[PDB]
Amino acid sequence: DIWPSGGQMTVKDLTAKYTEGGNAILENISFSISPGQRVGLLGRTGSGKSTLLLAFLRLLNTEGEIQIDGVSWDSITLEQWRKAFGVIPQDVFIFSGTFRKNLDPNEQWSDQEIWKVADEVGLRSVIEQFPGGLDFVLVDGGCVLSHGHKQLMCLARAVLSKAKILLLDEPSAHLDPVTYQIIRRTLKQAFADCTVILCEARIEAMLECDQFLVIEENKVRQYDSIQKL
Ligand SMILES: Nc1ncnc2c1ncn2[C@@H]1O[C@H](COP(=O)(O)OP(=O)(O)OP(=O)(O)O)[C@@H](O)[C@H]1O
Ligand SMILES: [Mg+2]
Repeated sequence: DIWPSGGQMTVKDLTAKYTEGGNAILENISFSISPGQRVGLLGRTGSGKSTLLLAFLRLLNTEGEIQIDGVSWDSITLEQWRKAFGVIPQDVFIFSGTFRKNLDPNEQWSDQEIWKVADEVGLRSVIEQFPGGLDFVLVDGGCVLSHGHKQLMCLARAVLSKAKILLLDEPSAHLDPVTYQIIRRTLKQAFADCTVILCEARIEAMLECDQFLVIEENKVRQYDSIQKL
């Protein structure tokens, strides 16, 4: 009895735009996703791959209904909706606090449960080099941390918040290969039964997906197999 529970996603007549009365990048988009399913979102450049991820996070002017595990996005807080998602890549917002608060903002885990997730995402050697380890306060954003380590923190932060839908926007080209490998390893351990929406521009970068979505013109066509995509 928790939310999000499985990662089932249902989109119905979704229309996204960047300004009030602007051009509809996506119009009347509707599909559905099974819990824990690896979904590949295919689309050429400028087709609207990034726009669909921004529409999921209510970061644009969106009309239509999206629901996760039966819970509509009109039925919870905006902050509680985005917490169900894990977003990579992104401009990582580092809290003005310790490594612990940045990894466990809600203070729901012990330092043993945090260090184990930190070891999986490859942040073990990055935290141990600071005096106090998890108690090292991160100030001025996270300037002491690399850009790739910030995304590992965002990845580890998503695991500790128990997100069920992981959004990946062209990780094969817009992430360091080391970072992509660590995420793919997380998808077989902590994120083993979580929904992953893989957005790429070439089919070769989304072979391991069970289902596929193609952004043809301003529509989204659905395919349940790679055979004749
Ligand atoms: N701030 C923005 N404001 C208005 N329109 C935008 C904005 N960002 C993207 N778009 C428009 O929305 C369309 C698709 O945008 P989007 O960036 O999501 O496609 P994309 O698949 O991510 O392409 P790419 O990643 O190669 O840049 C484009 O026609 C683009 O002009
Ligand atoms: Mg993009």
